[PDB]
Amino acid sequence: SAPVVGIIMGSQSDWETMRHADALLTELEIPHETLIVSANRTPDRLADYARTAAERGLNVIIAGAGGAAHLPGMCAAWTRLPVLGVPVESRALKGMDSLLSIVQMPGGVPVGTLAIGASGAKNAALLAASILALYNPALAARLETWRALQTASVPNSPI
Amino acid sequence: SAPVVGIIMGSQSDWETMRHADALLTELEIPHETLIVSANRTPDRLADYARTAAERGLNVIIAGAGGAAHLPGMCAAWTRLPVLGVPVESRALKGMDSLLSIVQMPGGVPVGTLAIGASGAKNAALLAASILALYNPALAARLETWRALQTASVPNSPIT
Amino acid sequence: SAPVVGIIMGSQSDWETMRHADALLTELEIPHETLIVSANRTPDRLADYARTAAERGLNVIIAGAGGAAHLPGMCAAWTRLPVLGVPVESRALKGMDSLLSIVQMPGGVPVGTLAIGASGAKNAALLAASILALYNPALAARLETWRALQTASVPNSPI
Amino acid sequence: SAPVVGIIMGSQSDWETMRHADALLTELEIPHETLIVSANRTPDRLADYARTAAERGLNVIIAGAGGAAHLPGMCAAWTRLPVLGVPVESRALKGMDSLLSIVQMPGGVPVGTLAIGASGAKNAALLAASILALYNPALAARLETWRALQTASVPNSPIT
Amino acid sequence: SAPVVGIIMGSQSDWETMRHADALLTELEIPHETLIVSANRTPDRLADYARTAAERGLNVIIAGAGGAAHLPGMCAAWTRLPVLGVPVESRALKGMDSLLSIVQMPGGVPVGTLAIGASGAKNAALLAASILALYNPALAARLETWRALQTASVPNSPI
Amino acid sequence: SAPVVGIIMGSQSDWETMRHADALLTELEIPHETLIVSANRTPDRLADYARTAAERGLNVIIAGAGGAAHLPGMCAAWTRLPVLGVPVESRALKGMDSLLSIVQMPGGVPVGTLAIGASGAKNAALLAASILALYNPALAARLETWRALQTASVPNSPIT
Amino acid sequence: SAPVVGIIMGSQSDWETMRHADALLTELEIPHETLIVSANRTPDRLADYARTAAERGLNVIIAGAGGAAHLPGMCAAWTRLPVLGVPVESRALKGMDSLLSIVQMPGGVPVGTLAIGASGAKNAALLAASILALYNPALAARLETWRALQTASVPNSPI
Amino acid sequence: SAPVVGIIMGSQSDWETMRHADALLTELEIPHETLIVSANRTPDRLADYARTAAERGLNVIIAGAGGAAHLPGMCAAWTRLPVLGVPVESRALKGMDSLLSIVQMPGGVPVGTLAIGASGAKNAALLAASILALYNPALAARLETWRALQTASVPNSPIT
Repeated sequence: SAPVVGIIMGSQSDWETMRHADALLTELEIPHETLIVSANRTPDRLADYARTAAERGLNVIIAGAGGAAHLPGMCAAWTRLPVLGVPVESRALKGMDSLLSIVQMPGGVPVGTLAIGASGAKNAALLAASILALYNPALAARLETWRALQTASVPNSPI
Repeated sequence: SAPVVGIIMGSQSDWETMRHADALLTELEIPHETLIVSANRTPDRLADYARTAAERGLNVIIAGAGGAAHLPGMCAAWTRLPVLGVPVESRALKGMDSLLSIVQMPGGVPVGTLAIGASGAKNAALLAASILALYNPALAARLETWRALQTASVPNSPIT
Repeated sequence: SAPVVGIIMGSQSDWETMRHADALLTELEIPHETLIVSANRTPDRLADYARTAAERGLNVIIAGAGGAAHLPGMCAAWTRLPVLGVPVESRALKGMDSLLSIVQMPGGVPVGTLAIGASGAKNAALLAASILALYNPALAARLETWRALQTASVPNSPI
Repeated sequence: SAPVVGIIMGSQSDWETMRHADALLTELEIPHETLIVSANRTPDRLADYARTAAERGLNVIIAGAGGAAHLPGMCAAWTRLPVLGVPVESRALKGMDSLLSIVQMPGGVPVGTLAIGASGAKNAALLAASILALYNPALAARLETWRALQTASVPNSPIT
Repeated sequence: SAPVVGIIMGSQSDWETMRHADALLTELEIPHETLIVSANRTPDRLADYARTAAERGLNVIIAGAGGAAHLPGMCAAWTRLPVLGVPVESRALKGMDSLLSIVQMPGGVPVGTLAIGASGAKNAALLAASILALYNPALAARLETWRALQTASVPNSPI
Repeated sequence: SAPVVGIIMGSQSDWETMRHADALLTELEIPHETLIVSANRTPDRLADYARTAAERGLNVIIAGAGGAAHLPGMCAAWTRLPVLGVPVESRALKGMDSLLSIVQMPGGVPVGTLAIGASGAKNAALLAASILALYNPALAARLETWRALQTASVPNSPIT
Repeated sequence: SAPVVGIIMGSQSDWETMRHADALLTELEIPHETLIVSANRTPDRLADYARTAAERGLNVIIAGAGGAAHLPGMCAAWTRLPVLGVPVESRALKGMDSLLSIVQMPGGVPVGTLAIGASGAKNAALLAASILALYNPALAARLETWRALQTASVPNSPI
Repeated sequence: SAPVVGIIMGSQSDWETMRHADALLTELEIPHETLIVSANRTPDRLADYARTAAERGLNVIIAGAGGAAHLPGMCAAWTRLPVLGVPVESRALKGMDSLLSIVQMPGGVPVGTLAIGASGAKNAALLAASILALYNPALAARLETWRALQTASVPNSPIT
């Protein structure tokens, strides 16, 4: 029941993208919390959230943001937990700005970066699942099933 | 002494970059293996490596590649283990081709991507360490100490 | 009747683009098969497809995919046959990511790359036709006719 | 002699670039301080610096950073003072990652961004000077003289 | 009543973006003028506007333009006042062209550059406010309130 | 001994890149010719070359060019033979201008494009070889052997 | 009555953009012809058009194309006349591909390149006008009037 | 001997590039002047130069600039004469900032842009020459001869 994964996003507009991470974790029955945290607008909220994540029992944090997208990197700056970043596609630069500000983190402060957009959000949840699966046999089995279903469900020909 | 992390790279040329991941894992005392495997040039070698990773005891895979970098993604296609990708800098496109080929994975097959180059390799090792630390108290302490030392070692004023 | 060209694509969403390759081959009466094969979601399907292509009588393979687009390159990795790649335009990066992951293949594993989108798909089929025409006089003549009609049909002034 | 401008940079490596801002402020006789502070590596040091900037008498902050450059933006997140950002050129992406990470700030948290590299650092100091000149007649004259000299010093014909 | 900030834009099409700067200054009760000035179409108008800005009592100038966006830099070329630039997103290059022509100004002629689009326009006004706040206690307090309200109003979870 | 592959390039400067295609064809024993022809500077020379390619016995054309690279596309405009394009790396834009000028061909006039630089030239020769191998059993065997040797020659572990 | 400027474009789809060049030349009463010429689909048509342009009395050629946009450069390759190029914005790469294939011409074969899109088309016509104005006093005066009207018509404030 | 072409550049640093335009005009015997004028740093000098160009007898202006290149565009804003722009290669962005700042002119104020760098400067001079050749038979012949010589001078085979 207690969340083991935290999904945080820069703003409400990021939900259209990050909901894909939420849906996937629920599908795999991975207890989690979904919140809005802005690195630039709510810096103290982020500091407190990241600093206390491990204490609260969180094992992985999935962070998504658009524009300069400081959220993922700054979250990683305050927590020892694995942080996965999702560049949110936002208008002018199609998430290219977000991608670079998330993936180009300096040595010492990693952010496992996923694809720009919905696919990245979905994959951040799957990656978080693969991490948790390392020490949760039941989840590992459900993940195996999920991957097997994906592979088996791909059509052989276009419609 | 059995490896829990597997570092794979497409070529000897990628070693200059990936050695930073190897060094960091050794520093944190994380048993691991280091091999050269190319998705584009030794696809069957990759299939065998990735398919058997989990049964061989590996927990995390760190894959480095440049150009039309497919090693991380194809490894992830055959294993359920978390795969971290390191874009190796390319001559003409400065690693942009490497980066996009690795990070833009389709929904359903994740690859946690790090920065282009050495910093990326170092962070891939650190990320793998943070993953393993979730269920290894001793490593967790070694990691905490390492991170804290980094922060405390940052100078306060510039040297002219 | 037996296909001499194989058109494979990463997913159903790629059909809107790859159908242009299908239509062109049919127009030129080039026997072919059109399938969905994902390098990342169905790796074994791709391995088997590419490995056996030559044995099955295929002479050319046209592969299209978006995003990281691993399909064309990995197909070329398993077959000795000429592989032509079509970067599919997909959202965030307008197929620029697909283009680089297809065209920047290492020395030793070529992928003849075409333009991003529908035009690339159409040209992949035309290129496959020009390859087959080298040893099929009847097809060569039909291709000559197709090219001649294209050139002759371009209007002299805008409407 | 109390500092009215604070120049902060993520590392010693950024000094080669940021020293140009330091030199220009000194030339215009603007009291300032120069420190190394990293948003990604010393986040708490940044929080303390930015939170107390205003109460310490600072009027403008010049922040230089490269790569996933978050120093300017996070500083701006904790201070109400105007923050100017200088993108430090990066090896692979030539400062493009630095630039986008700094300029693309969300609405509500501004960072006045200057050019990539040395020219940017110089302009950050000049911009800070023009800000301070609004309420410092003496500085305003020194600035006017400086700008006028620049214009008059531009050659009229090329040397072969 | 007399304007202390001047908002100038390249054309009417830039208003959709620059209106966000206008609205913000009004919200903070910062007296200002909003005008259309084209560096390339009305060079003498810009020269006169920039040259006389300080004399007219202006303290900061916010300039926005799309395309080659020469407006911000050229304005800075003629005034000693702080000039803030807003790259306007315009079609073909999503404001990337505007961004570079504004931010890459040579040493000696600065333009404090903000984000591409509406957010940049809003931030240019906020930056201008933070500059004026240095010598206007009442405004400083209103700005503090604005920033505090922004931080406090960010939702804790997505809807 | 009659050439079945024609390698054309816009200039002597492109030779450093295109020589890799020449070498590979020779290695696989594929008779070919190598010439310099510029679409932008010797358009009539190109027209004559491309128009007569088929009647001269050529089966595949490998065209290398950089900058506003039009050689591959214009060659393809005059011949029905398959044309493979190699983007030659450019000084400022690192071959990006070369790549887009070559790959973005309009529907109806194909140009199979390879990687920027030497690797691209090598792959253009290999692609031409795979095309010719479809109706040349002997070449097919030589190609199979070549590809297999490449795969078997990839090292398994990195040298430090 | 005899055309002194030739406007050529890669295809019918380029008309939406190139019509702006046509309209401008008509507005300035500059006799001209507007045609469709494809460098890749109708190479001989282009060769003949460019080779004979000077003989036919043309003084300037405005060429517009999208994608790889070989039209402008190849036209310049066959004529001694000044060739102005207009990159047409086309889908995947927003005319960035067209821009580079037109502007990066080798030393010895120039193409005066204008902005991507409608503005570029309009400016190509204006540039052609400024060239013709050098030896046509009446046109020079009409151009002066056009430029003066543009400058004078820019609004002072947004609506 | 009165100049009919005016070559202007933002700085001495741009001369290495713009000298190629100067040399070509001299080769074709086109009287011209060469000056340094910066839009961003000597705006009034530019205004005076551009406003008086036509009355001074100039027919074409060739303007070279790098970075936030505004010289060509602002010159065009003050003169009705045709203005050709040459993007000077920049350190970090390799002339991309120069190119976009120059070519993306708004409708109504044209600037005929050439390639980034030396090739661009050479073509700007050649374009100016082709413009002047429209009403200068002698120059037209010199230009025809020059172009023809270029084409005939292109080698037919590569030197190894």
